Amino acid sequence: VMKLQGVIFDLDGVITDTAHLHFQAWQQIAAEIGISIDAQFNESLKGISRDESLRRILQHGGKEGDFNSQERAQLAYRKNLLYVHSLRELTVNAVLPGIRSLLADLRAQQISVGLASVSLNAPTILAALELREFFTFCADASQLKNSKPDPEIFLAACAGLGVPPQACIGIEDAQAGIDAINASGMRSVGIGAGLTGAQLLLPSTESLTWPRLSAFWQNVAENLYFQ
Amino acid sequence: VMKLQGVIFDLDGVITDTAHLHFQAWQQIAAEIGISIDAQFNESLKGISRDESLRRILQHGGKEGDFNSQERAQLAYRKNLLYVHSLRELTVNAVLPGIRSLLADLRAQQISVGLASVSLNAPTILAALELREFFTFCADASQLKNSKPDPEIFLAACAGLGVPPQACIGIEDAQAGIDAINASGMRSVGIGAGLTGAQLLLPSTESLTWPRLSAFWQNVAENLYFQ
Ligand SMILES: [Cl-]
Ligand SMILES: [Cl-]
Ligand SMILES: [Cl-]
Ligand SMILES: [Cl-]
Ligand SMILES: [Mg+2]
Ligand SMILES: [Mg+2]
Ligand SMILES: [Mg+2]
Ligand SMILES: [Mg+2]
Ligand SMILES: [Mg+2]
Repeated sequence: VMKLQGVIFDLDGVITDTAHLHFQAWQQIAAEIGISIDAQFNESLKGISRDESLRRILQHGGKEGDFNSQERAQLAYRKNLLYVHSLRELTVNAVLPGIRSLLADLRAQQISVGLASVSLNAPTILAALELREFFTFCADASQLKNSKPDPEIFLAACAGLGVPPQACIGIEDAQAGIDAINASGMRSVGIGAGLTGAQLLLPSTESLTWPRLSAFWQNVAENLYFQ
Repeated sequence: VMKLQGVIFDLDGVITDTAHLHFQAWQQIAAEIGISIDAQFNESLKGISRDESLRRILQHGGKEGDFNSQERAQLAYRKNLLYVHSLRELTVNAVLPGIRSLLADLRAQQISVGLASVSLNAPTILAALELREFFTFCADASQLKNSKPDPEIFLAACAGLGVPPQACIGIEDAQAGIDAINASGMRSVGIGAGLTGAQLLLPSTESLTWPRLSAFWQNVAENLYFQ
């Protein structure tokens, strides 16, 4: 059996959820220019670029004509600033169920732990969650050329851990993330119903335990022709 | 470097294209009940169940009321019969470019070749294309419980070849197929722009050569920690 050398984690939707904080920042910037948006409006911002998100908010309040590209840039700066402050305010209680105990178990088993997050705010987030001590290496999102589903960020995490991708498990909650893990050569674990292409599919982070990951590893890593 | 033990092929969209033949069979059965459909109508049959495909044809001609479920079953039987006859009429020229030369090369290299097709007509098809002699094992689609993206059909092909999935390359043209290959533990090769999650993505079957597959294998199978 090939030895498991690393377990590499996506951040959003696996370690913690940042979606509500993104919306709350947009809602605050909107309110500061006299526009009311709600969680129902936030569906219109789901999977949308930063510039188009702001434009949709402006359209919603009939205010596209009141801001040029430079002034919109200033609104976007403030929105991001408020968002990052909210990340620094996260507590240990924002970690998803099962995650802290799994990280503790991996470290007790001397398994190296990687982070493959595309967020430039990842270190700020892990610090707030009080989880930095569990990670061996975190990929640098500021150096990323292609986001998921390109395997780059996962390949970067593996290289940082100093091991080949096939000696690692990757954990994701999104299809583009599963696709990126698969394309990199890593063994894929998905969190959430509906994901396809995962070698191990779990319904939530609570199902994510060391004994389960270890059993999964022993199953997929075995090769009669290496006995 | 782990030894490459098998290359496993999807049938439709990789070895040959059956889409036009499916449409031509539907068009003939439609004509036999006085209904004219064209290739433009065939978009409405794309990714549709057999029963709903027939119902849409009947609706198109205003004839839903003229056939009960048993009579529709008789129309479906004839459509399938015409379709299967057309498969038996396929010639060597229906094989996609690059495929026959690749199969010849794999066999010269003593690499076992598998088929992972969900079609019950696969053996009829390979016989017509004069390709049976290149295949070591073909998975039995009549025993299949879950179709792609479930990895079952690829796992069945690997088991039939007597080797673990990770010692095999799988080749697919569809996203559900790539997902199935990935979930099985096999190394994935995709044919067609737009596919995600493939370890090697090629634009067409013409790009699919032994030297390329071999270079791909040597790259992904290497592990410093096995030297
Ligand atoms: Cl992330
Ligand atoms: Cl998703
Ligand atoms: Cl097929
Ligand atoms: Cl597809
Ligand atoms: Mg995520
Ligand atoms: Mg704090
Ligand atoms: Mg296909
Ligand atoms: Mg013939
Ligand atoms: Mg894989």
